Amino acid sequence: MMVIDTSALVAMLSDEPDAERFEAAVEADHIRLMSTASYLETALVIEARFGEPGGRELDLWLHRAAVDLVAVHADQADAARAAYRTYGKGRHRAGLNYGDCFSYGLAKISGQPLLFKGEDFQHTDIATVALP
Amino acid sequence: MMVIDTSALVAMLSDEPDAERFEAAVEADHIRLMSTASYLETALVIEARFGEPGGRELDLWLHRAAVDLVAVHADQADAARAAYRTYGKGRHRAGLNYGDCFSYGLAKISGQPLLFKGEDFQHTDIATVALP
Amino acid sequence: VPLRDELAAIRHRCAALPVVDNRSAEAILG
Amino acid sequence: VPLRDELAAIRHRCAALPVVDNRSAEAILG
Ligand SMILES: [Mg+2]
Ligand SMILES: [Mg+2]
Repeated sequence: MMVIDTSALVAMLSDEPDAERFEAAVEADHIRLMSTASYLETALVIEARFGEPGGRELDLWLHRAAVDLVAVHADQADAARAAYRTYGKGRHRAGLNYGDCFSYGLAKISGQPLLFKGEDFQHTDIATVALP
Repeated sequence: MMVIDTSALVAMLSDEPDAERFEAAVEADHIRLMSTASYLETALVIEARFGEPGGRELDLWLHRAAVDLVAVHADQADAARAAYRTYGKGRHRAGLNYGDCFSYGLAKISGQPLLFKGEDFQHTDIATVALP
Repeated sequence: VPLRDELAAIRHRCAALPVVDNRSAEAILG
Repeated sequence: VPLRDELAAIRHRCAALPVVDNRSAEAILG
């Protein structure tokens, strides 16, 4: 399986530099998880960027990939709560943010690797999905 | 019943001006919900400011108040998403931000009044808790 | 019939919409 | 021994704790 961070799905839908690779990664893995909160964040950013029609693309995307939205349970939040002490952002530490916490949280509990774009998850303890 | 927001609990723990009244409202209704994501945001803010021991006080409060951490389901995220387009904190206007969405969604789906601190949730299609 | 094609159609269609808001974060505030 | 007094108890302790990082711009601008 895999978990999708918003950084990737926003990057894909906005057609950012590495888009097609993320699309291959997605295709390689049959089951694909996304935290209900990561879903939200994504919808917020796109529907601000491209308005509602952008939002309609997200829904098709989600239906096309057959993504499983997972609810944010307490244990996910607990995992994230601890992770932010170690890995969270600060003055010049370039680690996790509040949105990232829910992707981290879901990956840690599920035991599955995460698909993302940027530094935020580079130096963490969860597995990453390797791009082809 | 009530829904508790991050802005309230952080107020009640940092000993902000209104704290005492916020406690009274909590006592006035026995059944209390809080979204797992608002719990996280509270944990992050508290444990940043007062370290891990602040988190221990956060955990005692939740236990003592018998607060039910409700998981964020897709339905809550959908109403949050739509709401934000109307009541979002865009340029120049106060209103909901990413974090607020999680208590709004729980409040909107549960259909229960929300206890909060500040301007974000004021002009909005969900009920506020009356402050004694 | 392949999935990457279906997701690329959505990508291409979505990326070419008019940008009504240009700033990134602070749409996501905190 | 009412619930108001318990929450107050917890409030004063928690607020009396030493500050180790300042006001809320640290979760985390985004
Ligand atoms: Mg994220
Ligand atoms: Mg909030």
